[PDB]
Amino acid sequence: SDFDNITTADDVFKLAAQRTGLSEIDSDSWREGLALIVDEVNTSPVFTPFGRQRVLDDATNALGRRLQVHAYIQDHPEVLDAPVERPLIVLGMPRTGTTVISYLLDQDPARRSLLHWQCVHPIPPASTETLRTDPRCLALLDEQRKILDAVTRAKMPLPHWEDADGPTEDMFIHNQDFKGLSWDSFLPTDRYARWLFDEADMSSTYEYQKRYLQVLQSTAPGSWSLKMPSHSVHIEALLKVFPDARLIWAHRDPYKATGSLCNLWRLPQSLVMNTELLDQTEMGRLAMWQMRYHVDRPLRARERIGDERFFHMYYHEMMRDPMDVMRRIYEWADEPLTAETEARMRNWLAHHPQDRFALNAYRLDEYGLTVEALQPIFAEYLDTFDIELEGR
Ligand SMILES: CCCCCCCCCCCCCCCC(=O)O
Repeated sequence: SDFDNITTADDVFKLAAQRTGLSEIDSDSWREGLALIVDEVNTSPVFTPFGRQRVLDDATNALGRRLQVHAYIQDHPEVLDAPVERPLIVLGMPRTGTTVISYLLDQDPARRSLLHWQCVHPIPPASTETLRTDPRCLALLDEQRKILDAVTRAKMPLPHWEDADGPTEDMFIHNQDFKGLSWDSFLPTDRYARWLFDEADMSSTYEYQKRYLQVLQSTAPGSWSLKMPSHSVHIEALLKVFPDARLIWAHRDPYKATGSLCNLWRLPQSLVMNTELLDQTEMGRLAMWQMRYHVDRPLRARERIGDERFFHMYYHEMMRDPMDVMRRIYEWADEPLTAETEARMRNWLAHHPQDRFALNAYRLDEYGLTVEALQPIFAEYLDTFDIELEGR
């Protein structure tokens, strides 16, 4: 299992087949994206020798999951017959501060959420009663606690999980088809991101997500609650696969979210790249380019299908009164918010105080941006949605 002889996407495949002990796969869709990633980790000089191995190791594990899910479905065709109806899906720009709602929806026992451990070890699926106590989940929690090296180091802002097994993004299902925006944050250039947004056919990916969800439902049934910012970008393919999707559009100051995006990228850049070869001023234009797709893709879809197909969740409303937003979400989704559930939601908020709404200078200077430069990108967006800014 070494990345010395990994030159092509097929080599990555062999390793994944080696590790998982499986060799059959559902299609060829995974190859195009993985080939772009591999070509870059091999050729780009910005990568640390370690960084290269890290990216290839993650790709291998991701592809291995794809292999594991395919073997399972073949042995359990019936899972494909059970529908995934009216999934609750949160989309929009990244850095909108949606974390709270994901956890609150997870408090409803009739609703299912995608937990991070299910994006690491999906097969075999667990029962509802054990979604948070399954040994694979516990093991993940323990080796997470088993990396708390007090070696005078802070950490690495991403202990993905929170409490015992929490909601995660569909991004970690999607990257298994190598058509997910997360891979781009591990790449020095924007070739992969431009391919993804302007060329990649996203159908294979969303079709894969549905199968994935059908496998998790088979042992732990319920109505799905999903999230992933770039669902906004790929909203057309999403609708194709989940035509009945109840879309929750998450909003927040676009200027703030943009600078926050650029900042978010620093962590993966520092984990696998020689940061001195990077230009943070150039990261600003990429973030700007990416944000444009995050607002226009869904804006066009909304113009076509109607505002009523969406629920608008504002960051400022989520801070001042989340419980109010929940009741309105439930009314809108026309579903009863039981007292038991409302209590769990309140109990969660009590134990998880949220950062008060505050206004500070965004300052995209650090990334070569200005509100004046971003204004045209979000002009329509800010004009159609009443967003409370956190500027100056
Ligand atoms: C817009 C993000 C949608 C997916 C949400 C799960 C995490 C994906 C990556 C988060 C950063 C999104 C912005 C682009 C980052 C990149 O270029 O990789």
